[PDB]
Amino acid sequence: KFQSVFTVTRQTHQPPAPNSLIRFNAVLTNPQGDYDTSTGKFTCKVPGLYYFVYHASHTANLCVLLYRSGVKVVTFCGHTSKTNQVNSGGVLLRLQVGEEVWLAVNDYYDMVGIQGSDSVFSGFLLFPD
Amino acid sequence: TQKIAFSATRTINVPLRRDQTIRFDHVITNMNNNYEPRSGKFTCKVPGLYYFTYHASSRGNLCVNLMRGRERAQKVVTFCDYAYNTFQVTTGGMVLKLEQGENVFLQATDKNSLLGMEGANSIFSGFLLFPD
Amino acid sequence: QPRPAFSAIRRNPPMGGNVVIFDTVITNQEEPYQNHSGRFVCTVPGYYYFTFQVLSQWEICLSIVSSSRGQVRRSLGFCDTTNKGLFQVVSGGMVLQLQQGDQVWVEKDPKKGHIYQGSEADSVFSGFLIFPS
Amino acid sequence: PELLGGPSVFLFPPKPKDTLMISRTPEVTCVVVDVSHEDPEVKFNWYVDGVEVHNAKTKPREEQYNSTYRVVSVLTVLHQDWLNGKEYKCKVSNKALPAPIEKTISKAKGQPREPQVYTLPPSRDELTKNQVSLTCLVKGFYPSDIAVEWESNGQPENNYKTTPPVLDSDGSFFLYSKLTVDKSRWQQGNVFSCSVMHEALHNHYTQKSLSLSPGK
Amino acid sequence: LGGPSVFLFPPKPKDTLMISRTPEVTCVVVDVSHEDPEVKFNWYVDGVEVHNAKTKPREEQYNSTYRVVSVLTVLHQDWLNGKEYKCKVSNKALPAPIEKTISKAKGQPREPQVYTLPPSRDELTKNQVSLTCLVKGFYPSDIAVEWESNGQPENNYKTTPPVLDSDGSFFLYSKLTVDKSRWQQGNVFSCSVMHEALHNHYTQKSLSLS
Repeated sequence: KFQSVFTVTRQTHQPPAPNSLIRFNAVLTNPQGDYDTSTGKFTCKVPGLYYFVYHASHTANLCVLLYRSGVKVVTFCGHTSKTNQVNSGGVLLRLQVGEEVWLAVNDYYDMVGIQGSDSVFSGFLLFPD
Repeated sequence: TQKIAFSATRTINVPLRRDQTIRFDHVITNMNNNYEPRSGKFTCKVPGLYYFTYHASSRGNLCVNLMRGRERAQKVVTFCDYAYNTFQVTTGGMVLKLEQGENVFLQATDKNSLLGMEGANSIFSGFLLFPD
Repeated sequence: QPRPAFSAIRRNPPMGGNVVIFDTVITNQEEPYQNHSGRFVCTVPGYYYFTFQVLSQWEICLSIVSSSRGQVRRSLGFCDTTNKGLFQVVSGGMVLQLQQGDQVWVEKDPKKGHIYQGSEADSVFSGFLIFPS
Repeated sequence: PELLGGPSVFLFPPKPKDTLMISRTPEVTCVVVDVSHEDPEVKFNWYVDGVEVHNAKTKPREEQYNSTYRVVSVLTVLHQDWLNGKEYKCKVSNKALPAPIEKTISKAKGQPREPQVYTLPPSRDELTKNQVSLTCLVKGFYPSDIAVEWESNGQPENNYKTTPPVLDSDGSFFLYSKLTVDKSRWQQGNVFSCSVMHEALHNHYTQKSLSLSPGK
Repeated sequence: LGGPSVFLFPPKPKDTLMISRTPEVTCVVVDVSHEDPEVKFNWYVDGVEVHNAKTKPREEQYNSTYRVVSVLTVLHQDWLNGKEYKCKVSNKALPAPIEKTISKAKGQPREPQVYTLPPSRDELTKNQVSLTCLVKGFYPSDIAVEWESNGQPENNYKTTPPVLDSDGSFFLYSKLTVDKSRWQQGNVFSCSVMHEALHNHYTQKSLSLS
């Protein structure tokens, strides 16, 4: 399409590997196939202004980093001991065709949410160009 | 065709005082330059519906007031999130119908534990949903 | 053109049931959101984004639920189980493709449903159309 | 105090001569500061081109003026590794720190450019003094890491000073070394030689001599 | 921050030695908040306040702060005679105004020796050769070195920075590059040096083939 939207989730009990890209294996919505579950990366098809946001459940320290074409854009960290909390983050980015966007973790990589608390990553095109 | 959006982070290393207007000095995005990077206020040029949001890293108790208004600002809501001897990232958001000349911004409170740094960001964003 | 968008908060909510009712409207373009029931009603088919930031001091688990043809569709959950008596904001959100008549709302887990009631701080439920179908 | 994204890290590369001359072993330092007293415990990790190694050594911690600590981990690296362009990384993590700070270090790459060595005898006018200047000009080299030494009759001269590398019109560096010797030694016909050690030299070594014209 | 930061800079050495140039001490204030950009400057020559200074329009720094610069012209003789120049910076964010003072270095002045050295015989095989000017034994380290020929200023030369010698004075080398042609043709080059300790503050040393 001439639009772009996705909401993916991480469905697995094992957290990501430290200092690695966060893979979201399950899809709630992804009509253009912009987010690739095989690589864990979003790749721009339609240029323009996008909004990216995530809500990640964790029961130990977790820092989520948003990358845009190899560059770390933002980092948000949440610390917790045994109990469950939600780490959230987001940013507006004006992207060009082919640009990749993904989330990653650093040494703080926990994404083991308690039964009933999930992790989601959404993205959608707001202004075409 | 009115493409309006902004995302700015706080990198200034100085504490927040009570009732002080949050200043997200570092701009990542500022389409239509309706957000003032220097300060921390968004000023409506094109009236309409907007969505405003933020994610604040913090090392303690934090409360923020979302503000709206023209020459006199008023508070829409107050977002509070506490942390006892630990680090946190909190968030707030709001859809607001804006008139030309009105400005939206975040204002600090008595709970001012807010971190603005590499590896622990604090960001403020806003975008136009539909033009009036 | 359609401009469906809303934000509602809590102030004087009717308690009872697991549906979380955000009684005080800040914005409600095209009145999709019913402040009396806590439910959003889709008029314009398309992709919408919904999100919440709810305040708790103990244990809370929330989910954005929807319905289509009266059929309830359970979804993702988001919790905060700090349980220390201090303010904690649980947040969550997602894009939902809705058809005319579909309803969206936030539901709490009956065993973990503590939501702050007061004037110190606020809980919000927001939603808006991303693009029509 | 407490207004930082946790403590901060700074890395340092080995000293030039150490990398060029064998008599010394390469040492890459990783220093840490702004280590609050609430969380003084610090841990380091070393990655050589990604491949981790624990042969590192950590010096004890010391106290700072404004209530901070100075922890340091010195990973004596190798000549081959460094000179080849081996990429090193020092990852540090502290509880008072939000994310694990990690920095990388490696030899300054570049064409290499081969240095030209030239010895220049004292100016006639300086010959009236009791001590004279023997000059060694080294130009056209890159990168700036280099070593210049002076010797005579198999022994090392003492009294000399080398300017720092200076960027030239074309991007290469040049420098000058000044050896001061008693006029007598110069006139007695002794032979002095300027040794230059640089990566872009055959066998990383070259020499140029200097001595009073035949005569006496 | 404890409010802004001040940095007081000395005059360009060349300016202090030529009658056709005007030397000036510069006071630079960095990290001047957008909140309070107004800055007040107070200069003092040996204690007496002066009002000839001039401030430039503030400059927006990439990291969201301001840079304010105040320029105070000085008299060649005032400066060489060792007069102290005090810059007093004031800002609302500053608990107390910041003061900075500077003056030409004191220690025994030492006059420089100038020696020109021709190209090494080996370099003569190349298309461009190096003319060398050794300058040593001077103090302070403030000095200016130039090359000229036929009364005209040369272009192609670099001078190393001053370097501390064994006896406490400084030395440096300047390298002029020219086509082997010009050298071979017997053209005369001169190494000019300007230092306070030189008789009349100026000396030259020629250099040529043969």
